[PDB]
Amino acid sequence: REFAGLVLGYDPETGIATVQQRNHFRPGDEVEFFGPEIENFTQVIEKIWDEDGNELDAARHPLQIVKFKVKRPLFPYNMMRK
Repeated sequence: REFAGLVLGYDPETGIATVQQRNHFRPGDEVEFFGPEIENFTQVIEKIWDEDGNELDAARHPLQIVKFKVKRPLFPYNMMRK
């Protein structure tokens, strides 16, 4: 179903994806990542942080930059569906 975020980047040192919100999502939500560079995989969202590295309870603000751990590398403009 819906487009929940656009991946902007991935930090291989920490395994943190930087995503820009497209629709509401929250910790515990199950998502799927896909894009030309990757094998798609499913992810449950754990802790989420804002652009300053402080925790967020939900990604409820359109176009907010949010950060969270992912189980595999991601590439710019990979998509996240909920």
